Amino acid sequence: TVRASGHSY
Amino acid sequence: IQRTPKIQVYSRHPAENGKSNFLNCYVSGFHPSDIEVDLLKNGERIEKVEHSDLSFSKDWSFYLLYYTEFTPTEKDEYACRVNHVTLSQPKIVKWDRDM
Amino acid sequence: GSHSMRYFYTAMSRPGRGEPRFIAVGYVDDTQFVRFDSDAASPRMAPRAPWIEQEGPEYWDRNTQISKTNTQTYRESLRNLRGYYNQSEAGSHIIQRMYGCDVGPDGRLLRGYDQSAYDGKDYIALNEDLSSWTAADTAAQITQRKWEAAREAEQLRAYLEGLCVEWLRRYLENGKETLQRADPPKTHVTHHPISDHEATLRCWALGFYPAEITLTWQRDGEDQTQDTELVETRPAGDRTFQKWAAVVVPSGEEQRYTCHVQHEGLPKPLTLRWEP
Repeated sequence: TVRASGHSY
Repeated sequence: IQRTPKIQVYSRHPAENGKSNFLNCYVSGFHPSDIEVDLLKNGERIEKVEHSDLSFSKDWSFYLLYYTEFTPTEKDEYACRVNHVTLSQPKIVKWDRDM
Repeated sequence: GSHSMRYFYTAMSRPGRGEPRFIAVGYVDDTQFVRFDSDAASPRMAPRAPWIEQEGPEYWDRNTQISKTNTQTYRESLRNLRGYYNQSEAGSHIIQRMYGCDVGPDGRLLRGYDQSAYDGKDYIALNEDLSSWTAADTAAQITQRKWEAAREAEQLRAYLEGLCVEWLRRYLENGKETLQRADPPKTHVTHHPISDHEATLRCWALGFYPAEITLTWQRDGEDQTQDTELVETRPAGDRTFQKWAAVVVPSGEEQRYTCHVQHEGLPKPLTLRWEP
């Protein structure tokens, strides 16, 4: 399952 | 900085005239990801050709598999035509039926 | 043996041709099992392997929502990186990311990965300690300071030691009849004369899974590394892979050459010669 949406670059 | 596609043309199973099979054109090692790939039967583009979802290798270069069902014959000549920003003109690679 | 799960994200701008496209694919070992494409008529995380189909609605809705959020986050990230490199609004650029975990035969975490690239060059990578960063240049240092300030490494580590390992073990059990089955290569050697002086010996391997394989030619028991034309391993379309190695030999010396094949599907490594 995908990782939770992270911080923008 | 850009990388030109590697191209391999081959059949899923060993080719036998009159027997259904799959013709593969595998393009890899390229960057960026926009690429145009057609399969040719005696020079003309084959209509309903599928391809894999876009993914990439450890060095970040991209790869895709284009394929279609086909029945090889002694007559019919097959090939793959690839266009990419690194190429002045489309590259055509013929299906080599033994090597 | 050991196993891996990886997710590959590609985010691509295309100025004048709409908003940047975001694609995600997931793999276990060499088996793709999900995909997402923000260009799809109805974007959602979708199955690409039969053993994932049994997952329920909560799974598909969570994976779809995160990917849709990712579509927006990667669009903003592409705008950010264009600024970091003083780049024009007219060019097309790519962020790529790959992350995931390796586990050993007992399902224990071997290591985790999270690496990003920008236009095909290393940009920023989480270190093997899952706690610190390696930025490739002063642009990626800006990302690193943002991510340290947000405690990103701690969130990545929780996922890499938590969900990634747990779900990988779950996939390997649900797909055991394929994911945990190694198919050995079918092998043979061919002989194509070039002249009266030399011929090509080509050593073939077909129908194997996974893709990892070792094909080598020896002459009088010595590896012909510099002299072997190795082709890139290629997919057959039925989950299996194909490969060949070729060497040019003097006519009449064919029996001094042996092809050696190592693959985890094989009871024992194979030694092959040309049988006329």
